[PDB]
Amino acid sequence: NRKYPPLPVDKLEEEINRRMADDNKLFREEFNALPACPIQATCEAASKEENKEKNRYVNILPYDHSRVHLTPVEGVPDSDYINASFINGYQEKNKFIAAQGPKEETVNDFWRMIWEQNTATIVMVTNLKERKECKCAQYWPDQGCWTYGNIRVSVEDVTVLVDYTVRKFCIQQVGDMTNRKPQRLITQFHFTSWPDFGVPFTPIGMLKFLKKVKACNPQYAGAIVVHCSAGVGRTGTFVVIDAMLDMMHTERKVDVYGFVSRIRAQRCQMVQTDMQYVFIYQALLEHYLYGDTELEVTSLETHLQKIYNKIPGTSNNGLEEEFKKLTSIKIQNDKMRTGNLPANMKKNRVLQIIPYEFNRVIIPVKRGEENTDYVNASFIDGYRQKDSYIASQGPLLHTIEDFWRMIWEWKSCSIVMLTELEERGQEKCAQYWPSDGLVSYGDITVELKKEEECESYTVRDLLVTNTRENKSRQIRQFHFHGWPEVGIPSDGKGMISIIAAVQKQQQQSGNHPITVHCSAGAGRTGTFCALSTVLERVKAEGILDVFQTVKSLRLQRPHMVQTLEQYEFCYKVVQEYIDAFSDYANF
Repeated sequence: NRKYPPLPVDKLEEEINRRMADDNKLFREEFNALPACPIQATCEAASKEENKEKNRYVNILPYDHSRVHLTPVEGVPDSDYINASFINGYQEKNKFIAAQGPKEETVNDFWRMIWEQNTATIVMVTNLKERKECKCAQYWPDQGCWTYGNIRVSVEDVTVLVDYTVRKFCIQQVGDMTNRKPQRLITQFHFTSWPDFGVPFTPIGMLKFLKKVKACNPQYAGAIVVHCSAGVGRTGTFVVIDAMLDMMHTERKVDVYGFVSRIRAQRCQMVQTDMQYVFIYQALLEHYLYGDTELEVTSLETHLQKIYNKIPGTSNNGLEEEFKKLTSIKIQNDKMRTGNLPANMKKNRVLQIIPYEFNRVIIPVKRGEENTDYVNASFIDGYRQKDSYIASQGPLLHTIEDFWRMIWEWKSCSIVMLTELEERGQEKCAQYWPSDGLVSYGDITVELKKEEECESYTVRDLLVTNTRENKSRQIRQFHFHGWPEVGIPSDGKGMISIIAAVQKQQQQSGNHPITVHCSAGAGRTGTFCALSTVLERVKAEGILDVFQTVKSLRLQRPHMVQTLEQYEFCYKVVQEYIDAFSDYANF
């Protein structure tokens, strides 16, 4: 096709911008211009009456020339069929299997394919359910061992992170004492962060996911099995990103149109929607613009020398270079509608800092009052859990009741306050806790039980009672006093201590969303969220990605880490934490 030729990388950003314009106008044309199939193909086996219960959809059928054949089972007619196809990589034939997520009745067939194909790696790009609709049968055990036909599957390990879960299994074909085959270590990469509507708010999760898959797949293994529900949409997105990253590295070009066309010779509808197609381009651009910003702790000193000094041939340091990339990202004005409604405008401290719709913190509608579901607060992904933080403005006098309804609704047991009530003679936050005894805000009563005074913060033990529900909760407020009226704290000691105190409270109260606020709920709030995530990850892995941590916050709530000095403070605290606990093994 001469209308969608390969794109050199230096025109990738410009072309994405043009193709994204007028509501993805030229991207939709491009996607709609994909061939259904560039070759003459048949689906005789897939269409056989005897195989009908083995397919999720009558119109998603593997082609005869590219289908994955199961070995015939003696006495079982039609036992050679599974809904799965071989798929080429950039330069490698049949690198992948694109498979349907098994149905209950094809779980055994799915495992037999994995065994027969010598597969080491399974890539799952669907949740089991979307809105109580089953997308995929759970084909793995949660603990111990289960036998699926003649394939014994034993749980080895499970690692849960915010964007994906990695599960290790020991598998073995059993049932023949005269032919005991050796066990195989299988790794399942489960992408859990694709939302039910739209695409991930950032492509970095998908790029990190792909990196781990590639690093883990061993020599001698057969095709990597990639599946979603139908095995064409998100499955196609994964395979095409992998191939196009290779093309970018080898040719300094991408050809998404050409590559998607090519793999459609092997399986119908690979990349099933315009939004999946656009997300491929977004992931390639993410890689091209930012590359790998993860640092092993032993690389941090070298990185900080770069960050804090002038970039040669420029008038900026590395900190300014990184910060300019963060501020160059677009605030999505069409996603900030609810906070901008006339009835909600007075509930916001700062017009430009209001939630995006996709992660806005929704509260119960009070009685029969419209626009009463709104608070200026956003759910933020952490290191291990989705919605780890509520990034909230500090309440106004007239939003304290809404603030408490939010805390109660979302089960927060940790409140982090990163402002004084007044700074530089300006009101920054309304007092929402009692200085002594009891205070009431609608259905929520708040009693002060204990105070402790730490070096940089006060801890207030609050007994919080919903008087409608007749239920009480112990909620701890961490009131940070270490933030100066101008600039940033002189050191990270206070920030490190308050993050540790919150982590302690979370561990013993059930790891509910942490309510984090300053005044407008972006600058200091963003710094606390960024550092809670970075310190948890550095402790777990000895890796830090300050740049992508802050970038993801900017994509979840406007101005998270609002200023250059706040961004500087993120690096200063991480450096101090590592230097303080330098003998910690993972570093």
